[PDB]
Amino acid sequence: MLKKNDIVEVEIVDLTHEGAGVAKVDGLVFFVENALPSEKILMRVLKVNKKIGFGKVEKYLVQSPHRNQDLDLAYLRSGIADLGHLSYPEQLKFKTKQVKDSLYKIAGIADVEVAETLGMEHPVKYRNKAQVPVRRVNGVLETGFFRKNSHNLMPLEDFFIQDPVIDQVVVALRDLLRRFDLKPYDEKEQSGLIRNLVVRRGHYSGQIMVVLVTTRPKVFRVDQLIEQVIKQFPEIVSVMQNINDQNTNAIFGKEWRTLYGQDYITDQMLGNDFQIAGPAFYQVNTEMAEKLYQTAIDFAELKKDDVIIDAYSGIGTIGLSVAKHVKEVYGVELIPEAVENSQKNASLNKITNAHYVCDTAENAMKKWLKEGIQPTVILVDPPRKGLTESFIKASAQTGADRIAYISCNVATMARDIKLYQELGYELKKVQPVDLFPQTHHVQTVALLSKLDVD
RNA sequence: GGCACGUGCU
Ligand SMILES: Nc1ncnc2c1ncn2[C@@H]1O[C@H](CSCC[C@H](N)C(=O)O)[C@@H](O)[C@H]1O
Ligand SMILES: [Zn+2]
Repeated sequence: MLKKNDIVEVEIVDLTHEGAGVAKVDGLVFFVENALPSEKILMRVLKVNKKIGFGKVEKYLVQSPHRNQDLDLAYLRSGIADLGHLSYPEQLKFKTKQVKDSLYKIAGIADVEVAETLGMEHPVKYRNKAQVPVRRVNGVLETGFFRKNSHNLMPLEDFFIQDPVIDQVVVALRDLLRRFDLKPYDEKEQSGLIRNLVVRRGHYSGQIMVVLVTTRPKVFRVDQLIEQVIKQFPEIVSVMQNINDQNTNAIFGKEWRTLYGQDYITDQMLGNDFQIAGPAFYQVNTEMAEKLYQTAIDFAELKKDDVIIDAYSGIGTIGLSVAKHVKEVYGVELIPEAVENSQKNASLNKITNAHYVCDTAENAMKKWLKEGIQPTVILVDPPRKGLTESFIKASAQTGADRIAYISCNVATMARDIKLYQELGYELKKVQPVDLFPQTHHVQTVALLSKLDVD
């Protein structure tokens, strides 16, 4: 048949959503990491199931003219920048094409124009949050990253796609942790203290939250450590602790503590102040997220009498940025620390017509329906699993004219759009936005409406 | 190998 270590010549014909590398050998589809369309390779077979996968490039016979040859990127490719080996112009085209192909294949839609993916002018150094594991390598505490489905620390200081100030803070903390003899975590032994660093920095404000993810609550001399990090980075307004005593892949455990300062940072979006807790969600590309939100707000054509639902509201960024131009805003968020942020953020921006609830989107929608709230627009911003059929049905029963769907996954978006079409909402506009350059993640704004005029 | 309600997308 074909055996688990064979070398065979193959032509790469397509890219998967995740940035492999599609070939056909014998009868089977193979996924090859770091292989682009139009390339001819010798492929080393890693794994043979029926009727899929998986190979590795042994040799390039012909390379793609769109391949980025940067060796520094090539080390990041599996961990940080999934698509860094493809040129930026082709990353955008690839993301546009995926949206088109999803709407066609899954929802039957071919009659609607999908705009060209809106790209970032300087598609680098954009992330406002870093999550970095801390491990012992050759008896020395090292920071870096993990590759896909691996737990072997790849040392790294320059993360390519994050705020260089965050890189500096991580390195400074790495060196400080060494100077205070704090032991790093070891997954094999379950020994040590420091598991992870999470560092968030406001894109406009520059304010920094450091999170130390530890196995135990007591961190010897941590207050003296903090005094010194604050001295080199006065922008740090918050140092949090998160305790994770389990042996799991999850970064955070249940318990949070405040070690210094506040339990939030403040950053600006669309000219408003937002407080952001450690466990709350905040878009990591603040620049492009503004364009994403502005796109959705423009799609919605909000007027002074509109009633908006901001579902999957987070810290209230979308809803609060429109509440002064609108009659009422109703929002729902699952994470309590984010809902508490959104309530404070309303007060903070002198907003009196926002109503945030801590629930599941689906049974908040059900409550608002039973309470007789009459929304005219529904803004949704779900995670990758999309909306539940229960939410879609319920949102539609309100009779809201416009729905503005912000997606981070085209497969689930297209599924949900299909059901909205069945319920009388026509897909009107689609604008992909590149929130995560150099990665496989695609972000889309869709406008669905039941008005023939839009 | 992953993902979405024993096949559907990747
Ligand atoms: N079933 C659910 N109901 C309500 N919120 C949910 C949820 N599942 C996930 N969430 C939350 O929904 C958000 C998805 S990301 C969007 C957040 C926000 N609109 C912003 O862009 O800033 C996160 O805040 C996540 O914690
Ligand atoms: Zn994805």
